[PDB]
Amino acid sequence: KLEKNVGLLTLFMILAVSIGGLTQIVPLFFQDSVNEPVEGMKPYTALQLEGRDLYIREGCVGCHSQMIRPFRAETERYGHYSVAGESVYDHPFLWGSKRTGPDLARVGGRYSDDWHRAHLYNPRNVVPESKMPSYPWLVENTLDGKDTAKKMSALRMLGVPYTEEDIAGARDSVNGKTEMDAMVAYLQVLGTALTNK
Amino acid sequence: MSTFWSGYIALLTLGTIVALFWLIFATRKGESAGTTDQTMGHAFDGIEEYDNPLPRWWFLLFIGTLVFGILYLVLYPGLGNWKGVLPGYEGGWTQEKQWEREVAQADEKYGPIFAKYAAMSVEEVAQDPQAVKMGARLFANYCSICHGSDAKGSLGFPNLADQDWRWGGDAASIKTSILNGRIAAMPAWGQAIGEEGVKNVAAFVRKDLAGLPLPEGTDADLSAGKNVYAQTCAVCHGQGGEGMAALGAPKLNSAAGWIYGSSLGQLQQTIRHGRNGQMPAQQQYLGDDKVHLLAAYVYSLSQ
Amino acid sequence: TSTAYSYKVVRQFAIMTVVWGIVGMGLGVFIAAQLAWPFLNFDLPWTSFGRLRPLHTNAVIFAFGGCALFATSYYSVQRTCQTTLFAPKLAAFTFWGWQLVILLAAISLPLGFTSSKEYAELEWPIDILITIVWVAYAVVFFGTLAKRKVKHIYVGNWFFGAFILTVAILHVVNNLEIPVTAMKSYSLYAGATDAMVQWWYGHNAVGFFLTAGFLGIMYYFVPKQAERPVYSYRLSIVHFWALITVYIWAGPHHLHYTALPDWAQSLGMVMSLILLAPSWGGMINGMMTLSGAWHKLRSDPILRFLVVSLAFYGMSTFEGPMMAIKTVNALSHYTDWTIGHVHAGALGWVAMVSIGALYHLVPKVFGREQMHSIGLINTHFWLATIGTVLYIASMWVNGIAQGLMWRAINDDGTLTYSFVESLEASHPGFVVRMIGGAIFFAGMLVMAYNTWRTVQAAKPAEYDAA
Ligand code: HEC
Ligand code: HEC
Ligand code: HEC
Ligand code: HEM
Ligand code: HEM
Ligand SMILES: [Ca+2]
Ligand SMILES: [Ca+2]
Ligand SMILES: [Cu+2]
Repeated sequence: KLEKNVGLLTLFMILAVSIGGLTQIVPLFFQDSVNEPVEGMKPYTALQLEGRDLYIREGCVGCHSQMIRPFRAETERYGHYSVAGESVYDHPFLWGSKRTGPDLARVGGRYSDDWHRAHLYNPRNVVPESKMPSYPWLVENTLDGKDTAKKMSALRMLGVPYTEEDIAGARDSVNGKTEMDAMVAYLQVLGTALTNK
Repeated sequence: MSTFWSGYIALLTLGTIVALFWLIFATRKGESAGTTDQTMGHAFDGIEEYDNPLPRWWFLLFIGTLVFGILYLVLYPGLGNWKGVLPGYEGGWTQEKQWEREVAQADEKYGPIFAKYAAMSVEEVAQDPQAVKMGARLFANYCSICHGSDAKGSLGFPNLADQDWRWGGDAASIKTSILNGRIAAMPAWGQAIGEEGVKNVAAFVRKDLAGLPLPEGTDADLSAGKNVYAQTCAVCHGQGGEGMAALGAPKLNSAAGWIYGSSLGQLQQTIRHGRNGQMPAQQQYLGDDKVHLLAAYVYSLSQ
Repeated sequence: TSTAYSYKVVRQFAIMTVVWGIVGMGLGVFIAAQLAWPFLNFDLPWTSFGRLRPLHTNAVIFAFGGCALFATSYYSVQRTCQTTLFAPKLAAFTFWGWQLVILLAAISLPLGFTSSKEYAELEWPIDILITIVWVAYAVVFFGTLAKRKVKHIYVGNWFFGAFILTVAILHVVNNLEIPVTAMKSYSLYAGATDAMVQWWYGHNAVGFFLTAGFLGIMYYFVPKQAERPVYSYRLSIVHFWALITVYIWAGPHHLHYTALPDWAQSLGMVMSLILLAPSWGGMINGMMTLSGAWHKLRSDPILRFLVVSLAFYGMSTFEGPMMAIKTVNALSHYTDWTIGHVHAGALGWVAMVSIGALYHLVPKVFGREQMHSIGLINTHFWLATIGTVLYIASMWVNGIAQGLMWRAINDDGTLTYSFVESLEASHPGFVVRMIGGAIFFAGMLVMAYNTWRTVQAAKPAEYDAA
């Protein structure tokens, strides 16, 4: 009856509840298609990586997906449907769950740096009916590159093939650059890996 | 997927399904036909509970979902490496294969249309109302965010609706702009020309070339401006300010087509620090077909 | 001696449930307004939408929902098995422990320290703290069970029990991360694998924290308020085990038509659909319990909450399975529809059930025979319902509009609408939702006022022994 048995209930619960986790997550660790990077794809550069972490801190994900679904209309609107290999070095993944603003999986080189700067500084200013927050502080802030070294080391440890060359002087790739510089660098790499392999 | 993980999944999946069927039938044992009543032994605070049966419909709904689960897992990928048995899809269904088909079918439908316009010259497409409607629709999707939804631009971004073209406004020029992109390079004259130098050409360009009036008491040396302009500016912008479409040097004898403002101060900034307009190339994002239509659309705008 | 229930902790968590409810839902209203009128972002990093959002999220789930669960389980478990909470001090820790967690969330998230992982956004030092508080809570709860009086353990505690263990596993697994600095870590996983770990966690967060945990609430409060027996014991068994096992599999319904492999996606849909059954076994058991006593609904607004609570629960555990069908998700995903589903479940089920539960327990725990004003429980009820319905309605309109507009192709194959056109279409919806939430929020203020008025009542509270 297991309802007078406190540990027996506990055990069968921890058992019952585990099956789906073991059957869905575990085999993906070992699946090739979701761990292979796309053809020529490199890890994010010091600056890109620093900007990706800026994208993360600002909550951009909360309005922007990075995951193009394999429908014709999504394809037409954004480009090639996203591929498992593209996000293989994304700790943590930034596929969306909402599109308050458009998908950014392939903002690629679709817009100029200059546009990106204007638009982040005040989206309403270039896209009058935008609901995006203004991000002017990105311009007033300067990366010092203190932690870039650590971040790459951490990520290499997690599988991302950063070179010793990469870690050495990841600091001076970044030092003095503005947060906005980094955000733009990041945005300009999104989805480029697939379309130039 | 290796064949181990393939089975690993199928077994645990079907094992859970078998488990659930067992659960559902096991507890449905000495079932009391209908709503019955009576209680059971032992209470909790006050809460007690009826030994009532599982509702007939709810039972069936449970079996419905489980049966369908099998039906679907047979038809579709899910049970490990088990490519689907779904008819119509060769080698089994994947989200990729479904997309391949979807686009492929679109090409059989919308192909002839694109083909039809691709055979015509840009200007021929432009006088075809249908094509322009399509150009307009393409434009709204891929261009409106920079060049405005009205195509009339904003600061930094050319108005494509007017009669002023920086890179030329013949079809071929317009197509090239869109197809290959365009980067302009107005170099910076600040250091080269001096701050007073900047102030003077700016005033010269504003008053004498563009025919705009100068703000009150701004003592600029227009003669200097004139000379500075002839010495340096004229090479790209033509002396007289007729512009040079080869370089994307815009005409300066009219503020009409200027994308960086026309105030003395703004001119000063353009002149002092340069400009580098970029029109991103669409050859890669949109392909020759879409681009052709877009060129026709933009061409149409000005007539 | 000590044979008098430990009501101290329950009292704290109850009050704090109402407080976080207000703070959380306020934030909700606020960011809702930002989506309508972006000037409310205020060009400040700490008050912009991207950073505030996960604050609403964490405030509302872990702070509001969290405290509700603590207040509810600590009250429910003690009585449902008739002994004082095991280690009353360790339970006190789990109060301040939890409060410290929420306070850290409040400071850390607008400051920009987020893992980005949905519903797991807090950085590693806080995840350590959470685990510690949770382990402590697990010991307090399971300990109270382990020293009960009755041979049988009430089915309400099966749900609580499950929720506790499974949230613990979930939390630890999905927050494995290399720390880089004090407040920055990288996820152990990446890409598709990270996505799966995330939504295994993500769904089972609401699966167990917001469903299982709250069904525990439902199982105590519906019968206790209604004063009827629980229609079908057997249903409790099936509905419990089936739910507890099938729900874990529902991860992939988040990642439909994404880079997650096809097989996983399907496994998610198939089990999401199976899940409809066990889910409804919840609402069947809750509602059929009220059969005969339906006349109490015009009489007792506390019961109204609980019942209407199940109505929305039922609806959203139907809507969910539907949206977990690939073809449906094909429209639903990324749109405001998801947000609607969320708030139907969130306002309609989680909020309503816990409201009701608090309204029941708050007087009891404050040595008081009932709430200050029953009329204000009713007026709360209407605000809360009108509010929920508006929100749902506006999100369906918006979500269909978006889904439709995004994929709308013309007769010549070109895309019919710009993304900005879809954005614009959504503005009316954004405003109705803001009002819908506002109205809901107003009801929470009515609750606060009510609760406070009843808390003045007596001061040597503590009326509950055998
Ligand atoms: C923002 C990244 C833009 C995108 C998106 C589009 N255009 Fe553009 N375009 C942009 C700029 C800043 C400029 C000026 C560049 C310069 O010389 O400084 C342009 C220019 C054009 C032109 C040339 C106009 C002329 O005067 O000759 C054309 C014909 C043009 N752009 C067309 C066009 C189309 C069809 C687009 C959508 C596919 C499009 N542009 C997008 C900026 C941006
Ligand atoms: C919620 C409101 C947000 C926040 C949190 C972010 N963005 Fe966006 N964004 C939003 C909307 C409604 C739009 C469409 C209108 C417009 O273009 O301004 C956008 C747009 C973008 C774009 C352009 C995408 C495109 O047209 O291809 C980019 C590149 C973009 N946003 C970036 C971005 C960044 C880096 C953010 C964090 C600072 C960010 N957004 C947040 C709505 C919202
Ligand atoms: C060679 C290349 C030159 C030189 C020697 C000058 N100009 Fe400039 N200019 C050039 C280009 C290709 C452009 C377009 C820039 C862009 O679209 O990004 C410009 C632009 C200007 C403008 C702005 C027109 C507008 O507002 O849209 C002005 C005011 C201008 N140029 C003036 C100017 C002056 C005063 C010069 C001599 C000091 C001068 N240019 C030289 C290309 C070139
Ligand atoms: C009471 C008034 C509320 C309002 C006005 C409100 C508003 C919002 C808004 C505006 C968003 C962001 C929507 C978007 O990006 O489109 C959101 C997200 C969310 N809210 Fe609320 N909320 C309220 C209450 C609640 C409550 C009580 C809960 C309890 C669980 C809750 C749970 C959530 C969740 C889980 C999300 C994230 C949705 C997602 O990631 O898809 N909300 N809310
Ligand atoms: C039968 C049980 C349920 C199923 C199968 C289900 C299914 C789903 C589906 C298909 C989505 C959309 C995923 C996407 O398109 O991004 C979703 C989103 C969501 N649902 Fe449920 N739902 C169920 C019950 C509930 C309930 C009762 C709640 C209330 C707490 C809830 C809370 C949420 C939240 C918070 C999200 C959004 C997470 C995100 O940000 O992506 N779900 N659900
Ligand atoms: Ca979401
Ligand atoms: Ca976390
Ligand atoms: Cu889910």
